Amino acid sequence: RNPVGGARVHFSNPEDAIEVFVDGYAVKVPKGFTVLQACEVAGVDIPRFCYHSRLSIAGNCRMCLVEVEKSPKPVASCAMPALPGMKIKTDTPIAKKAREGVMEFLLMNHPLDCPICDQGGECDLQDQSMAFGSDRGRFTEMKRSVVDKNLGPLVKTVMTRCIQCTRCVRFASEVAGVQDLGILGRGSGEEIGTYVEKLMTSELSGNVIDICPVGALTSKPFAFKARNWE
Amino acid sequence: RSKKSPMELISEVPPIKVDGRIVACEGDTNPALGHPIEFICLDLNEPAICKYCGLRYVQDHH
Amino acid sequence: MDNQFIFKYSWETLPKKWVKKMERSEHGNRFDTNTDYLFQLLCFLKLHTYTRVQVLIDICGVDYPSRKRRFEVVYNLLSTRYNSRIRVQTSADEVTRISSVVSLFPSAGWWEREVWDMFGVSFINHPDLRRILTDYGFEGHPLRKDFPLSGYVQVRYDDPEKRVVSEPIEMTQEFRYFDFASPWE
Amino acid sequence: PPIRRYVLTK
Amino acid sequence: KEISKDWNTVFERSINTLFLTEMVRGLSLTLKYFFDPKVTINYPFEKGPLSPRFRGEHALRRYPTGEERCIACKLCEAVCPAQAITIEAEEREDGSRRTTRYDIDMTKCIYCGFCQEACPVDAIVEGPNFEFATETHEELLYDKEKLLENGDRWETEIAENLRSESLYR
Amino acid sequence: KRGEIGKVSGIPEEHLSRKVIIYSPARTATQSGSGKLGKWKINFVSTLKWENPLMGWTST
Amino acid sequence: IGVPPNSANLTEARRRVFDFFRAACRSIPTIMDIYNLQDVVAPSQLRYAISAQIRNNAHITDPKVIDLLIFKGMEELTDIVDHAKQRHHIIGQYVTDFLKNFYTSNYF
Amino acid sequence: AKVKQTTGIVGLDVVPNARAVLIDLYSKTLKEIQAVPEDEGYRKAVESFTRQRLNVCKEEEDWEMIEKRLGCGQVEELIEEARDELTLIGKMIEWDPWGVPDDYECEVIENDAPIPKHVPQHRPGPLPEQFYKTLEGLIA
Amino acid sequence: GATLVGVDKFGNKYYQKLGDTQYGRHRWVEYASKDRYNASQVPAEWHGWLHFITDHTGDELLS
Amino acid sequence: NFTLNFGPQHPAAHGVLRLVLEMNGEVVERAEPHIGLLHRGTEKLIEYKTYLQALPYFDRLDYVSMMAQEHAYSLAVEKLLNCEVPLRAQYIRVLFCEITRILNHLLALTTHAMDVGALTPFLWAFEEREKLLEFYERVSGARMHASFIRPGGVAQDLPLGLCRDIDSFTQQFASRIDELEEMLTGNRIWKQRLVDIGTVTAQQAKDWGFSGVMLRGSGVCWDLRRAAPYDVYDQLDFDVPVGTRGDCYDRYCIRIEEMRQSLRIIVQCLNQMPSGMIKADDRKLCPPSRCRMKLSMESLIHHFELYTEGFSVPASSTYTAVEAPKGEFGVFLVSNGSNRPYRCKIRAPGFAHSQGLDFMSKHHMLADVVTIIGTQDIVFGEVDR
Ligand SMILES: CCCCCCCCCCCCCCCCCCCC(=O)O[C@H](COC(=O)CCCCCCCCCCCCCC)COP(=O)(O)OCCN
Ligand SMILES: CCCCCCCCCCCC(=O)SCCNC(=O)CCNC(=O)[C@H](O)C(C)(C)COP(=O)(O)O
Ligand code: SF4
Ligand code: SF4
Ligand code: SF4
Ligand code: SF4
Ligand code: FES
Ligand SMILES: [Zn+2]
Repeated sequence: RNPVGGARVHFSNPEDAIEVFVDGYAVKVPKGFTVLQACEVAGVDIPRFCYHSRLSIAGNCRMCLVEVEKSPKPVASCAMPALPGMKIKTDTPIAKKAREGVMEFLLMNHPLDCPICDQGGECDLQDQSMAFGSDRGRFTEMKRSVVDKNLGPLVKTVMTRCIQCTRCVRFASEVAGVQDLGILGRGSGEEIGTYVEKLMTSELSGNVIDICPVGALTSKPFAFKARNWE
Repeated sequence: RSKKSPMELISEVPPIKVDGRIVACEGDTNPALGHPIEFICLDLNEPAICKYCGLRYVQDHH
Repeated sequence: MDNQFIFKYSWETLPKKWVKKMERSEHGNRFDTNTDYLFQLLCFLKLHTYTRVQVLIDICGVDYPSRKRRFEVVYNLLSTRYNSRIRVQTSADEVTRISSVVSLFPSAGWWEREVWDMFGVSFINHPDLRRILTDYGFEGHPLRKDFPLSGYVQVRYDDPEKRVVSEPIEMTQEFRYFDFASPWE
Repeated sequence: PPIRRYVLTK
Repeated sequence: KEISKDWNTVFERSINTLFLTEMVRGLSLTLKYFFDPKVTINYPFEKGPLSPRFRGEHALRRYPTGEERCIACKLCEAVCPAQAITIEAEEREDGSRRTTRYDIDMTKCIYCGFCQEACPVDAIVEGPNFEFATETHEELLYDKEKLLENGDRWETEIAENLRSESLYR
Repeated sequence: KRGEIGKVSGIPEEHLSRKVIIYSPARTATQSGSGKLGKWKINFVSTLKWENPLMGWTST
Repeated sequence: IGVPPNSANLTEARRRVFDFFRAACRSIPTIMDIYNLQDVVAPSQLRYAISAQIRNNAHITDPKVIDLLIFKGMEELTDIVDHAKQRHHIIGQYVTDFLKNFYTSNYF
Repeated sequence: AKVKQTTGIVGLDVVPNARAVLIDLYSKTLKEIQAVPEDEGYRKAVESFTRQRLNVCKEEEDWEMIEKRLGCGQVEELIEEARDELTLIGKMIEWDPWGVPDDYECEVIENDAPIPKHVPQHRPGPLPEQFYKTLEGLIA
Repeated sequence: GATLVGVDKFGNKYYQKLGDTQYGRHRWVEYASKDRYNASQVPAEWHGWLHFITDHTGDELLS
Repeated sequence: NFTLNFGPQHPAAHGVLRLVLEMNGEVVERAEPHIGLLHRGTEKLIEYKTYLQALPYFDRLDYVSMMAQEHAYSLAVEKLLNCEVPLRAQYIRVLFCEITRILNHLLALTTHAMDVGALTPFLWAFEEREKLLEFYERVSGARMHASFIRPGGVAQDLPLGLCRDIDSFTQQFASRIDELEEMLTGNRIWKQRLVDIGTVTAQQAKDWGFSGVMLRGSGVCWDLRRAAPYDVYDQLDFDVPVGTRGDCYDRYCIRIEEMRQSLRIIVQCLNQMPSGMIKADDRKLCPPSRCRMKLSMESLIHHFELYTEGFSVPASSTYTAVEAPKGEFGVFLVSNGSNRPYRCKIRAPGFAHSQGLDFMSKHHMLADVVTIIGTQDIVFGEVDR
């Protein structure tokens, strides 16, 4: 197979290349290269919500779960480092029912504002829900809600439609270099914000628009101007 | 009358009085003939505007 | 006859050099043969006792602008007596001429003419091969992936010369192509 | 589902 | 050798083909319908029957409060097979997502109802009007004010049609 | 070079001299999936698109 | 009759070119007196026009391309022979710079 | 024991003494395809069904029993099939397509994607035993 | 005139006749004006009743 | 010999028909139709639109049997998608296919009679045809181009009062057929204007691809809904009429008998129709209910993602064929694997029938050409895609 997206694997040590079985097709990857990256090398594309290849690895949102033969529980492929001679399993009932079960929880409290979401046509949540999800839908009770707090003249925020993937927090803490965005609260009902009136004052502060998967953070100048398909 | 555009006509409707932290807005009294349901957390002292209808909801208590 | 029975018998009975590629499925039995053995294969399938393919349904054509043999003409056939449906397809080119089958099935003349009209695939010893669908003086073959949807020329009435004339196309509103294709597929 | 294919030699 | 050679039957056949019995029998049938009541209707005063599902004039509904239902979701523009709907949107100072240009080319429109059944808010509908007959071509380019005028005019009947068939689909 | 197929295509001759760009479109930043990669397209530069002076439609 | 199979060598291609040109000439008077045009154009210049059109594709080397071009030539000729082409279509069809382009448009 | 006097198909007239014209056409086909190499499957199949059809025509004279024992079509349809088979045999002889080219490659796909029960599927009835017996003879 | 069913603000009056088993002459309009009447004067409330869309008279549809 | 041309503007020749034919003064020797006057370009347009956006093109192909082409397209999509369909949807699809058969047979018969010279049956058949066009106008919006049949099931459920009205119509439709037949079968002019005209033999019809009534007229018992029954047709019992000698009159009798058989099938579907859902529960090609898209997040997501992107048919290629009233209507889909069809060739039955006009009108008179045109029931929407 060929790597998905044309990704280039840089072998800084030719001697160290552990061989793993992603789905029965053995591939060679260097030390490190967590199970997600090993599957990326072998041309297998795994769902992801919290994992960005440019930021630190976080384990929440439990969406990239796969099955390893020598593992009782499904493992987080985006965080578990590769080991020699693993028999990974992706298209398995365990690794599938894991994904529908997780995405049902993701969608149970999501608001129904798709027609007015500025990220309607390019949302990872709905695009993955169509592929890796159950169509029925079981939740019937009252959802939660979060009020919207202004920050920046160019970042329109609707935190009601925010899965707490903490990707924006990690970006602001690591790449942007200014620590103004953080995660506040505990349990079901934790919010993400500055906790004060301050706005994101950074030169590369507009990258939170793209990095956030769902339409929680969208550009304010491009508010409702057009859809992605047109 | 038709000189009042919806922009300045929806603002003349007084905000709704409701108890609780959140309220569910469906548009029409018949759920099938309204918009998708929109739970809004009305915690700020300003009225919380439904994104579909434009109706404003404010908390009677406190 | 049963679909697998046609598979087994035809594959065993047919000369081996005729069929380059062949496929069995629920969608339909397919015989991908060479461009020069097509006439002989059709003649064999028409006259053989067990496989009496007497009626030709249609002659199709698919444009693949990513392979050396760009076009692919598809011959859908039907055996009325044995209640079976066989499909024979070959590969063509912009300049390669492929033998006609009008001698076997006289109804194939119009289908070959329309294939030439749409894809520009000529047919050997075809009587009266000319454009059938597009208008008179048409330039280009519309069904190729290269041909723009709106075409190259327009039609209107000009008053200085009391006739209907043609100009290069000038669209009042361009065809808005919506790219709905998404990843995770 | 499998969509397998086997090439045949002389 | 088709034969009808019998003394009695030759007389019976040679009379039917000589006194035009078939012609008379097919002639007396039209006279039966001559005196029968007609099936036509005087169109201007009496209209033909329709259905609650009829596909006619496009209309842009609005909420009973007075705010327009269209939220510029652009599903109707994307689903329209004829590509007749053009939409332009921007965020008003109220922050609401609304349309500024929503024009339908009723000469490209095919009246299929795909746009009507794609709205998540029932913003656009196809009213029961079928009497456009404009004398000018550019009058057929409805431009979001004709839509709203149609919605205001037919609201009392579009609402009834929608609530009558809301149990379906 | 070798425009014989271009000559026999029958398309207007003035469109045979167009400059085109060949590239593989990159993955969009707003999405994380890589299911739209590895496919090459020819990019004719259709720059000229004015606005219809009746309804604002984009003519070409 | 039917379409000729192909041309293996360039000599057959040249022979077919000559045959097509000859046939087009033997068909030149019927198209002169079927479109009702006698004094507007003399039959001589149409011969030069056809010769120029044929000589235009002088750089072609593939015999198959030559064959298909000749086939298109017969198709156009046969279309013209019948009273099918629109009136006077044939006569219209068969008849520094930098500043000039700059003063008109940006796309030259 | 009576003349058919109607085929039910327009343009396909009845053939009196159909057994006579069908008993020698089969012999002509059998004696004509001797030139085809024995290792080719076409000859084996054509001989296998032609011999059985010729026999069945031999034991029984009246066309009703002939067509009931065979169970396929009518006597005139069988005659047309025999003529077409003879013409195909001649064309095969003159074409000589027998043999396998060197470094021959055949691409075979046996994908099995199920389709719903309610889409048009050409389902025929069970065949007479000779169609299967020919395939068994060919394979072994 | 078997039955007169309601009136209109424009002045055009609405009638109704009931048949037995075959359609014909069920309900029609008597337009108030005469200057070619434009063939389109029925309001939205009475448009549904006229075309057999709804069984409501139209005066009831206003309420 | 002179070569005059047709192209009459009155609907005798169904319009948009150009016929350049050479006669021997009184007797025609060769007729060469010039099709292409109605080549809209549907085949090129289908490739540019989603599998759902391309459905109404199939209404515009054969516009007397609108639901027959939608049936073929839906069956092709289902075969490519491997989607099961509930019994109620299959039964209503069969019912409306039979209604299309009745409509098309009525229109063909009375346009043929108008061409011959009979005028009365035309108006009677249209006052009948309105009573089924209103059935179409009830289940969906438009009377003619009803996009009622979707790939999954059907568009939406039948209204409450439709079955009673359909049964009431079928009560008297047989008597109406008998009244129409009274003036044509027994009439001696009708026989002399049809007998021994346009004879086609079964071998020659097979050679020219005359699948349909033109095949069964020649004595071939070939019915696509008996040989390859697709929807619920094994349960329904009906007889397949077969002609004895096919010449412009056994075809007419076969069309009468097929109208009666369609009436019988409609009665059977009405009596045997079950209750249940109408659209498949796959929810990949079927949209959620309007009450569910406004209450459930997954339902709204699916609605949004199938009313813009549409369903993606897995990469394959199939040929499906259904027994359209004209004949064998076949749709050949080639699926790229995306949400748009790569190639959709449409096998119009009228193409081969119009091709076979040249030999059928051999050594006939000029007045025996309009009857050949009428007796094959050609419409140029399908002939010129
Ligand atoms: C009440 C006042 C009414 C006043 C009006 C009078 C009634 C008019 C009614 C007209 C209604 C029908 C009109 C149709 C017009 C066209 C019909 C012509 C058909 C036709 O000519 O048929 C022919 C017979 O007609 C004929 O033969 C017709 C002539 C009748 C011959 C006489 C019949 C009985 C003779 C007994 C004599 C008794 C006295 C002996 C002492 C032969 O038809 P074909 O073509 O099939 O033939 C095969 C030979 N190629
Ligand atoms: C009213 C008119 C009706 C028909 C109008 C048709 C108008 C277009 C005619 C067809 C246009 C074509 O390209 S169709 C014919 C195309 N064939 C070729 O271009 C041959 C390539 N040239 C050569 O072989 C030699 O150079 C050659 C120049 C022949 C001699 O030169 P020499 O011996 O030194 O070698
Ligand atoms: S973020 Fe995605 S799932 Fe949520 S409302 Fe927006 S488009 Fe829909
Ligand atoms: S705001 Fe966006 S990036 Fe930050 S946690 Fe929420 S969804 Fe993730
Ligand atoms: S689908 Fe309805 S709400 Fe959305 S843009 Fe169109 S008219 Fe407006
Ligand atoms: S009815 Fe159909 S064609 Fe017309 S605007 Fe609506 S979706 Fe577009
Ligand atoms: S993407 Fe790996 S756990 Fe979230
Ligand atoms: Zn609301």
